[PDB]
Amino acid sequence: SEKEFVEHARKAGLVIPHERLERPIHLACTAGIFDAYVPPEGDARISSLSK
Amino acid sequence: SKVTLPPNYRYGMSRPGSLSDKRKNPPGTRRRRVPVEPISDEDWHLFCGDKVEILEGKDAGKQGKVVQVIRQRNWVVVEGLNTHYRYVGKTVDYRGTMIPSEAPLLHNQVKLVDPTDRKPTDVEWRFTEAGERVRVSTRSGRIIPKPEFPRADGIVPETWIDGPKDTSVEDALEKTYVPRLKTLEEEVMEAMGIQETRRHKKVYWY
Amino acid sequence: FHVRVTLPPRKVVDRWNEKRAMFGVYDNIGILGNFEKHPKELIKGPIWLRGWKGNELQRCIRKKRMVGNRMFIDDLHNLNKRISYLYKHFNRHGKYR
Amino acid sequence: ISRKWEKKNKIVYPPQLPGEPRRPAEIYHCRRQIKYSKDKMWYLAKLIRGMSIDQALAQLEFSDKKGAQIIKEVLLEAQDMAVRDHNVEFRSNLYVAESTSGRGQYLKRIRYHGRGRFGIMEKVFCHYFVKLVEGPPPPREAPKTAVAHAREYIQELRNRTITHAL
Amino acid sequence: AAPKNRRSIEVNRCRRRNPQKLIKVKNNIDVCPECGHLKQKHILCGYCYEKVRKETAEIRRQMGKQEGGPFRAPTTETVVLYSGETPSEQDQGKRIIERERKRPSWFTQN
RNA sequence: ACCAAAGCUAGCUCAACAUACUAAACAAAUACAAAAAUACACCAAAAUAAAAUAAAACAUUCACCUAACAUUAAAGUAUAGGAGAUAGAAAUUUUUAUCCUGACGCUAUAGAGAUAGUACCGUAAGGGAAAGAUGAAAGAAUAAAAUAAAAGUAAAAAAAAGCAAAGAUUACCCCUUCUACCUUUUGCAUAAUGGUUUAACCAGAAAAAAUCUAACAAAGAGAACUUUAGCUAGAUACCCCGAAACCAGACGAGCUACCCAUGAGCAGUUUAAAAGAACCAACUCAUCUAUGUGGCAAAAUAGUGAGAAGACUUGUAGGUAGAGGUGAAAA
RNA sequence: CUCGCACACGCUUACAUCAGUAACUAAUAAUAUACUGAUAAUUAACAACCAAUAAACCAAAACAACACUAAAACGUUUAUUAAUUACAUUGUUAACCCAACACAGGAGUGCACCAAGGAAAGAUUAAAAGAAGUAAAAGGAACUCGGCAAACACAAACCCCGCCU
RNA sequence: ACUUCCAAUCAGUGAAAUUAACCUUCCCGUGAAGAGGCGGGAAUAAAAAAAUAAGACGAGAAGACCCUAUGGAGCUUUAAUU
Ligand SMILES: [K+]
Ligand SMILES: [K+]
Ligand SMILES: [K+]
Ligand SMILES: [K+]
Ligand SMILES: [K+]
Ligand SMILES: [K+]
Ligand SMILES: [K+]
Ligand SMILES: [K+]
Ligand SMILES: [K+]
Ligand SMILES: [Mg+2]
Ligand SMILES: [Mg+2]
Ligand SMILES: [Mg+2]
Ligand SMILES: [Mg+2]
Ligand SMILES: [Mg+2]
Ligand SMILES: [Mg+2]
Ligand SMILES: [Mg+2]
Ligand SMILES: [Mg+2]
Ligand SMILES: [Mg+2]
Ligand SMILES: [Mg+2]
Ligand SMILES: [Mg+2]
Ligand SMILES: [Mg+2]
Ligand SMILES: [Mg+2]
Ligand SMILES: [Mg+2]
Ligand SMILES: [Mg+2]
Ligand SMILES: [Mg+2]
Ligand SMILES: [Mg+2]
Ligand SMILES: [Mg+2]
Ligand SMILES: [Mg+2]
Ligand SMILES: [Mg+2]
Ligand SMILES: [Mg+2]
Ligand SMILES: [Mg+2]
Ligand SMILES: [Mg+2]
Ligand SMILES: [Mg+2]
Ligand SMILES: [Mg+2]
Ligand SMILES: [Mg+2]
Ligand SMILES: [Mg+2]
Ligand SMILES: [Mg+2]
Ligand SMILES: [Mg+2]
Ligand SMILES: [Mg+2]
Ligand SMILES: [Mg+2]
Ligand SMILES: [Mg+2]
Ligand SMILES: [Mg+2]
Ligand SMILES: [Mg+2]
Ligand SMILES: [Mg+2]
Ligand SMILES: [Mg+2]
Ligand SMILES: [Mg+2]
Ligand SMILES: [Mg+2]
Ligand SMILES: [Mg+2]
Ligand SMILES: [Mg+2]
Ligand SMILES: [Mg+2]
Ligand SMILES: [Mg+2]
Ligand SMILES: [Mg+2]
Ligand SMILES: [Mg+2]
Ligand SMILES: [Mg+2]
Ligand SMILES: [Mg+2]
Ligand SMILES: [Mg+2]
Ligand SMILES: [Mg+2]
Ligand SMILES: [Mg+2]
Ligand SMILES: [Mg+2]
Ligand SMILES: [Mg+2]
Ligand SMILES: [Mg+2]
Ligand SMILES: [Mg+2]
Ligand SMILES: [Mg+2]
Ligand SMILES: [Mg+2]
Ligand SMILES: [Mg+2]
Ligand SMILES: [Mg+2]
Ligand SMILES: [Mg+2]
Ligand SMILES: [Mg+2]
Ligand SMILES: [Mg+2]
Ligand SMILES: [Mg+2]
Ligand SMILES: [Mg+2]
Ligand SMILES: [Mg+2]
Ligand SMILES: [Mg+2]
Ligand SMILES: [Mg+2]
Ligand SMILES: [Mg+2]
Ligand SMILES: [Mg+2]
Ligand SMILES: [Zn+2]
Repeated sequence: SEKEFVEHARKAGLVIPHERLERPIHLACTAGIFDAYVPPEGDARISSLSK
Repeated sequence: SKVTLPPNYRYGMSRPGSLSDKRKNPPGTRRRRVPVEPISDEDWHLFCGDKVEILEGKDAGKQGKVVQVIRQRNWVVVEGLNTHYRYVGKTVDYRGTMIPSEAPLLHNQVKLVDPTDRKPTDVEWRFTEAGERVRVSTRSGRIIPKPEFPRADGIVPETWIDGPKDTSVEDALEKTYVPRLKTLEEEVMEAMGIQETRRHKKVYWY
Repeated sequence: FHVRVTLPPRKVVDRWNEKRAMFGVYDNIGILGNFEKHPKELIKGPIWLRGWKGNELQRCIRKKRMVGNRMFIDDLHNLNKRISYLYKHFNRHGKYR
Repeated sequence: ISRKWEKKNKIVYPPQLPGEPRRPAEIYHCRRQIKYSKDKMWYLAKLIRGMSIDQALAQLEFSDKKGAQIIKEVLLEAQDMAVRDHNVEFRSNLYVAESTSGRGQYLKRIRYHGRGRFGIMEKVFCHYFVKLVEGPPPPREAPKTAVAHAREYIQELRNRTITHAL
Repeated sequence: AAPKNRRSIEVNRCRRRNPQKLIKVKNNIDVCPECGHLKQKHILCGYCYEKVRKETAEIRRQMGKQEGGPFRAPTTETVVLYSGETPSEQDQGKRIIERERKRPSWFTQN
């Protein structure tokens, strides 16, 4: 009679396990953009001019 | 502290006492035993921190640095070469920080790289006339130094500042032992002037 | 009656290993060796079954005679019960009699 | 266990050539391990077959069964998937094409009677399966009329052939 | 008594699916004119009544603080006034209940 | 479409060799009521094993059954037996060392009981289980691959008539023809027995004489024996489940029978009375009837009853143990 | 509507604070004394542990004055010794224990019968049959094995077998 | 006659003995000697809920009665052996 259910899935995160990684995570590329270029507002009309 | 493990256990690049390991392997389960070819401690020539070349996989002929070695299952993990991509930050309404993860490799797919010619070469341990065990290559015949790697603590003894409860190097190495034939009990009693006159009676042991 | 759904890895048996190639080499040692060793002196196995054959009763009796004093307590008891049951069954039971 | 209803939403059909009839949408949703019983849940599932989603929710709104609230949650969350995950506009243009109830995993207990006797108690769990299809509900079939019965009977008398003839 | 034989599933299906034992549909469901939710014709709207009940509890909760004792009850009529209102001449001589929120639309002053 | 299905490891079995045989751990506490540092002691012991069974009963007897030092023969011979069942030697003979050790043994209802003598059921001796499955990586769970195949249900309730099927038919029925299956019997559709259905597991075993095939043949067999066509070798053989019982050794008087210690209860009322007197509670027994009968209860609830200062109830703890204990005899 | 507080024996954190209950436990829901996780707790004056030898002593407990038969638990003093030295160790929770259950059963003593402790009905309809309770015309055992049961009755007498408790 | 617990409808949780397969009628006759199934005739749209217990030789316990078994045991003695 003493039989019960298993396998309840949950995602728990703590600071301690993240700081105990023996090998630090290696990132191939940076996350954000360092500086966003600001084009002038006239590019919609300059594009029709070649020189 | 040492954590006891079951007689049959599976290793998956996670330390036994981690929450990730407990989530993967609940204490009430046990899985199939994988076949691992026995390598004695004197035959394991792959350490952490030395450049190695990957033979088989999606990337072939590339070289990288070993960061982690799993001695139980005979695994060597290169630094971001045999990589698969996973997600780390997960919540209800947001996912991101796509971080590549490196899959394990066996010893047969990894051969040590000689410093000079930068090619894979078989390595055999040899005993030189200086009494030191130095790995020796087969083709080039050049010895390969040990891969000095920083410890897991992350503290370099070269750059260190003594705290309030840290003993100086001079006092640690200072010698004050005078080897006489009196126990620690006798020395302290006469050092502080504790004087005792009477003596114990006869006590029977059985 | 459910059968497996995946083909098992086929056993690649080599007919020419050391065991099969040299199998039964010195079976005629007596015939072609001036009759110095009977072929029963090549059998490897139990002490009481080297060059001997019998039914279940004669085998248990023979085992008790030779290696009986070297057996364990529990094994010595189980052998005695096996002898008694076979003795009663073979003699006091059956159809042809 | 078996989980095939969830994987039916991952089927990707090839693109349709122009001029072909528009393919109606199909949404598959289910809930697993409901505390309600298998047989009791069936009567609710039989109720809402063939009805549009809006009137299906209206009928289950006032039903006193404990499973009425459970099914209504399933339909509401399945409707959100249809309008967001799929390109189904007109969230009122869905009809319950198929609904059924399956059995889950039971828990066995001991039920006492007296005189030292006992009986095995089965904790009951059931699943609910619903499929929503875009479009107006199909029209329910009317009973055969007097002319239909006469037409079949005369046709039956005309199919007769000489048995064991030649 | 004990059953003589096992009932076949063919017989069980006929009994378990008879039209009497099936759930009957309801044809008296209507939309509430005020809030647009669902209600039956002969039953008050669940959403509208719940709107009233929450407000009634707040009014009664204010009355409790105005009579500390458990056996203190007014001997006169009661009038409830919201923010931005003052008692009328006909409302004088009665206990006053003050509520900070603006007077609700459904509630009508006399 | 649910419930389910599939996997091959964990380990085990039988030997061989073999050191020579109560492992691992013992800082402290462990035979006061074990794991509680510390006070004038007592300490210890043996008496042939019996019976279930076979003799178709059963009394003499009944292999192995504690202690043999083996193998090839003498031999199932001499002998011992209600001379019945069956029991059964010796004199005298034979045996060349070490390696060649592994598997025509099992693969999660198998193999040890074992993931384990742990959960759990017993006061105690004792009994004793079920339970694992992804991948190279789950530090690839908006995760992936695989059968979608047992009974049971859903998709899809049913339409006169019959061991449920067959002959058929343009057509599912309608028509015609047929007394379920095993066991047990002179004879069973029998209203004689057993089975809800599914998966796994579960029951014929021995070589004296013989027949078939072959080697060699007045001789055969790799010693020991048989021989007036015989000797040697191979092949062909004889089940499973179940009693009431019988004997030996352990563990049980925390329930109950009786007794030895040490304690604790009996209010009111009636009488010179604490009189195995009287009325009636607490308290202790359980007369009669009704509910209950898988029940609240493996002996109870409701009403009603008998005793209630005694040969009375009751707590703690100790004593008597199965050829017995105990008993105001009900075996 | 009324078995309430405490100790002994037993059970062994099931108690307390906070949070969670999709599911497991409660034979249902709310929910949490009973299910899950974290944290916390019972402090000795009460109770356990708590001297030996020799000698004197016939004289009951029952309001004990004094007696009965069944002859009765209950010690003081003198002498010889006894480490003499703040604070030792241990039991302190609970809605609980024995009965397979959160069982209408079994369970010792002190003091109250309450100032304390608790809820017979989940929501309806008001059929039969069944169980429990109240009332009844005229008759009052005509019922039935028997006046079993029930009753506004609560009495009188004979016989058989055992004397009686 | 009237109340309460049952009861019937609604909501929640949800057990037991039992079960060869059943598409599971009546009558007379037959028959291992008492037929839902055989034979001769009758009756016959299909299902649900609530009731009464004639039959299914109903369910429960490998009949306690009786006999058999070269099957046991308790008791008694003028059985046999001791
Ligand atoms: K035989
Ligand atoms: K019978
Ligand atoms: K029989
Ligand atoms: K049978
Ligand atoms: K005792
Ligand atoms: K009870
Ligand atoms: K407890
Ligand atoms: K009479
Ligand atoms: K009947
Ligand atoms: Mg019980
Ligand atoms: Mg069952
Ligand atoms: Mg069931
Ligand atoms: Mg005999
Ligand atoms: Mg016999
Ligand atoms: Mg004997
Ligand atoms: Mg003689
Ligand atoms: Mg096993
Ligand atoms: Mg198997
Ligand atoms: Mg199936
Ligand atoms: Mg027919
Ligand atoms: Mg017949
Ligand atoms: Mg007969
Ligand atoms: Mg016969
Ligand atoms: Mg039958
Ligand atoms: Mg019979
Ligand atoms: Mg049967
Ligand atoms: Mg022969
Ligand atoms: Mg005997
Ligand atoms: Mg005995
Ligand atoms: Mg006792
Ligand atoms: Mg009195
Ligand atoms: Mg008296
Ligand atoms: Mg009573
Ligand atoms: Mg009563
Ligand atoms: Mg009464
Ligand atoms: Mg009395
Ligand atoms: Mg009396
Ligand atoms: Mg004893
Ligand atoms: Mg006796
Ligand atoms: Mg007595
Ligand atoms: Mg008598
Ligand atoms: Mg008698
Ligand atoms: Mg307990
Ligand atoms: Mg409750
Ligand atoms: Mg809470
Ligand atoms: Mg808790
Ligand atoms: Mg119960
Ligand atoms: Mg109640
Ligand atoms: Mg109720
Ligand atoms: Mg009635
Ligand atoms: Mg009355
Ligand atoms: Mg009257
Ligand atoms: Mg009369
Ligand atoms: Mg009469
Ligand atoms: Mg009588
Ligand atoms: Mg009476
Ligand atoms: Mg008389
Ligand atoms: Mg008497
Ligand atoms: Mg007399
Ligand atoms: Mg119900
Ligand atoms: Mg019918
Ligand atoms: Mg008849
Ligand atoms: Mg007929
Ligand atoms: Mg007929
Ligand atoms: Mg009913
Ligand atoms: Mg009925
Ligand atoms: Mg029949
Ligand atoms: Mg009958
Ligand atoms: Mg019967
Ligand atoms: Mg019988
Ligand atoms: Mg008799
Ligand atoms: Mg006879
Ligand atoms: Mg006999
Ligand atoms: Mg006998
Ligand atoms: Mg006896
Ligand atoms: Mg005599
Ligand atoms: Zn409204």
